[PDB]
Amino acid sequence: SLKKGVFVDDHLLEKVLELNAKGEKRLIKTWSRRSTIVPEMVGHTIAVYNGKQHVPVYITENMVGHKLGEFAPTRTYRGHG
Amino acid sequence: GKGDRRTRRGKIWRGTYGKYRPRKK
Amino acid sequence: ARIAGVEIPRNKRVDVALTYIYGIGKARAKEALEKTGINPATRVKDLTEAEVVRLREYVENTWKLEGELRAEVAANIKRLMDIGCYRGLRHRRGLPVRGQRTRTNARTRKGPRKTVAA
Amino acid sequence: MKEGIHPKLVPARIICGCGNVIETYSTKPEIYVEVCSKCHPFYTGQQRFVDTEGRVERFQRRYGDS
Amino acid sequence: PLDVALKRKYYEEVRPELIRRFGYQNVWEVPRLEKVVINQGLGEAKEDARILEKAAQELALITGQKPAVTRAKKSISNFKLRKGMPIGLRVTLRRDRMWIFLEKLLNVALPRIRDFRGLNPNSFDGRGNYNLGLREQLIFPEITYDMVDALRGMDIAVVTTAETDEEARALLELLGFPFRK
RNA sequence: UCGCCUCCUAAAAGGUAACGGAGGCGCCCAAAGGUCCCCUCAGGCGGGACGGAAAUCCGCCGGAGAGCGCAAGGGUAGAAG
RNA sequence: CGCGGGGUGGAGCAGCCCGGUAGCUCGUCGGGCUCAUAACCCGAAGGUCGUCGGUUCAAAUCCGGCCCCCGCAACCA
RNA sequence: GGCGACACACGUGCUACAAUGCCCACUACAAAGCGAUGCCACCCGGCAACGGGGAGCUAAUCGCAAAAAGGUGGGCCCAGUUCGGAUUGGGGUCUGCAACCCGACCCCAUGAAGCCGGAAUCGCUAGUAAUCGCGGAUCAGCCAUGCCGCGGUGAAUACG
Ligand SMILES: [Mg+2]
Ligand SMILES: [Mg+2]
Ligand SMILES: [Mg+2]
Ligand SMILES: [Mg+2]
Ligand SMILES: [Mg+2]
Ligand SMILES: [Mg+2]
Ligand SMILES: [Mg+2]
Ligand SMILES: [Mg+2]
Ligand SMILES: [Mg+2]
Ligand SMILES: [Mg+2]
Ligand SMILES: [Mg+2]
Ligand SMILES: [Mg+2]
Ligand SMILES: [Mg+2]
Ligand SMILES: [Mg+2]
Ligand SMILES: [Mg+2]
Ligand SMILES: [Mg+2]
Ligand SMILES: [Mg+2]
Ligand SMILES: [Mg+2]
Ligand SMILES: [Mg+2]
Ligand SMILES: [Mg+2]
Ligand SMILES: [Mg+2]
Ligand SMILES: [Mg+2]
Ligand SMILES: [Mg+2]
Ligand SMILES: [Mg+2]
Ligand SMILES: [Mg+2]
Ligand SMILES: [Mg+2]
Ligand SMILES: [Mg+2]
Ligand SMILES: [Mg+2]
Ligand SMILES: [Mg+2]
Ligand SMILES: [Mg+2]
Repeated sequence: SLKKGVFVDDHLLEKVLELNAKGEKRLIKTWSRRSTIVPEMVGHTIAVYNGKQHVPVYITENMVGHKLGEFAPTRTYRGHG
Repeated sequence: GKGDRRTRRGKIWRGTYGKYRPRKK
Repeated sequence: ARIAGVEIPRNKRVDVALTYIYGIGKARAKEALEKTGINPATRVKDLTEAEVVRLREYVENTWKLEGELRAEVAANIKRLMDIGCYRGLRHRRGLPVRGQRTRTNARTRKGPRKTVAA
Repeated sequence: MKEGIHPKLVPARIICGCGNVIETYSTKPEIYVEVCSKCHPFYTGQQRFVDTEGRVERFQRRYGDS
Repeated sequence: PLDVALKRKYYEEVRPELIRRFGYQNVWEVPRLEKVVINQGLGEAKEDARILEKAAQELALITGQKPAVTRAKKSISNFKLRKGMPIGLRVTLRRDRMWIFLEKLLNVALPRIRDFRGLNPNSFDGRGNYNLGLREQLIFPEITYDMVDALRGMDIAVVTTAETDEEARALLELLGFPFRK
């Protein structure tokens, strides 16, 4: 919660804002899980890092206010014995 | 009680202020 | 009498018996009490159907209650799930969804204990 | 209809959220109805008051201006 | 009383909209609405046949008819049920009395249902009659809510001389039945 | 194993044997009896709150596969149900 | 082959007779007391009743086949 | 990224299960500490957190500050409740490069377990035990119910 804010990292922000106005779209690996997502992100395929590797996450219109690490979970589970 | 943040008694305990403990003297 | 679907409050006191409705209590009550110019201190047992229908009309129109309210919080969470979202997963597995160490008691959210061997 | 052991069913008067029904014709004449979902409130003569679908709708508005 | 608003409303603007719409040559072929059967499967009261006379009293109140008491057909163990015992009340209305109830139902009961985004559109039985289940009985006007000890619903069967659902839906829409489309 | 009942063996009347093949009886019903009146199943698909393979309800199709206190056989809704 | 008995939580017994509800001791699991283990105390989990088929509304329970188990008998030759 | 995992098990705690009690309004009485890279009166906007402005103080000299219980007055009428506030939904404030994982706080909705706890087990001999608030260290902020301290009201009971 920020408001005068909406923090996104400038590093991918570049490569995304490009893939509108370049005209072309493809797979982009970023470490920034602190950033928020959209509008010009939607439909882009972004690889987010969980600490281990880069997870493909497809993007849509109800992912909007959600930070990029929501969709890249950090812990491996599958329950118990 | 001291854990109702929506009460006077609660607020005092958590140490905070608000609509249920507005700051005036 | 009856408001917001059925939900009949009775006797007691009118600002209190207003809490017994889904979506309402404390604030949202003592507000619509003067907004309809009704004495809160009175008892829902007796009052003019006048102050009764003014009272249902406000409430049932103002905000969403009961069915549609629960239907909204439903689909809100359905939205968090199936979007693959983190919080969604914590709903999917019925585990605590904000902060909250789960090594020890989550119990309210986790269910009662299911013990196993050492 | 066998005489005896039967509700009376006499012409009545009935009211509601808006108007009456002169129709009535029921046992226990003069009854008080909560709301007819058709006074055309509540989904009929569709009011659609306090509408839904704001949650995908809002996160896009306060979002990229700030 | 042979007047009954909705009855009138059927001849005096439902029938014509129907002939106009399906193009009926014969006066009879245009669908007539016969026999709505209200039935409480009440097997709730099974050992207590005392509970039942309260429930039958309540059906009468909202119908104008005391219901027949159904009885068990075959004995079946999985839930109790001796071969003889009463399952529930079942009452047939027609002819005026069905209309005077069907009116009250349309303008009062179904409105008083919590939520209610409308009657199910698929419940037509394919030879074109319509059934619909209800849960609580205090959504009727004739019920005082302090006379309910417990909550027993009912299945409602509406039979029509329509040969198909397409025609049966039309008759029922035009009568004012709030379908969920 | 020993008397009684049903089916087969039994060779299309009856009868017909074996330590031949298979099952039942030693009761029950004051309604499960007499009569007059009425009613018609099982099952299948569709529809219906709690109702689930199945409680009850509504539609259509269903010549008997149901029922007839208990074993089998014959019989039987134009009733014996 | 013959006649009798049995087969049920991990172990050992009950329940079957008289249809509708599975019980008892040990063991196992969680806690307690002890420096600690045992003893001891407070809690719990655990069986589809050998198997297939049949009767009834309903089968651990009544019936029939088979698969094991123990006992008995197998004489005059 | 993890140390924050969660089928579970134990230790120390906090908030309770209410009427010697809960809520609201008014009315009082402390000590010890901290702060001009800070403590911020007072005024305005805001339901509020907070944000604008902005005076004093190197501080027995200004600020944190309201102490709380108590007191008075009215409300609740034994009810899983005006008890209890865990959980979750939505809306926001702030620190910080940054609050998905992991922050604290405010409002709106949600209101769970719980009706004094099996076997067992702890502390305390007086201004103590109970109970009520307050300050500091660490520190951007904070998961502090912790720790170290300060005063308020204030029992019972020791045959042996
Ligand atoms: Mg409270
Ligand atoms: Mg937390
Ligand atoms: Mg955690
Ligand atoms: Mg259909
Ligand atoms: Mg038809
Ligand atoms: Mg012959
Ligand atoms: Mg011959
Ligand atoms: Mg014999
Ligand atoms: Mg007779
Ligand atoms: Mg049938
Ligand atoms: Mg069916
Ligand atoms: Mg036959
Ligand atoms: Mg026979
Ligand atoms: Mg025959
Ligand atoms: Mg034995
Ligand atoms: Mg042990
Ligand atoms: Mg030991
Ligand atoms: Mg056997
Ligand atoms: Mg069986
Ligand atoms: Mg049994
Ligand atoms: Mg000899
Ligand atoms: Mg740690
Ligand atoms: Mg330990
Ligand atoms: Mg603690
Ligand atoms: Mg409880
Ligand atoms: Mg986090
Ligand atoms: Mg109590
Ligand atoms: Mg305790
Ligand atoms: Mg001492
Ligand atoms: Mg403190």
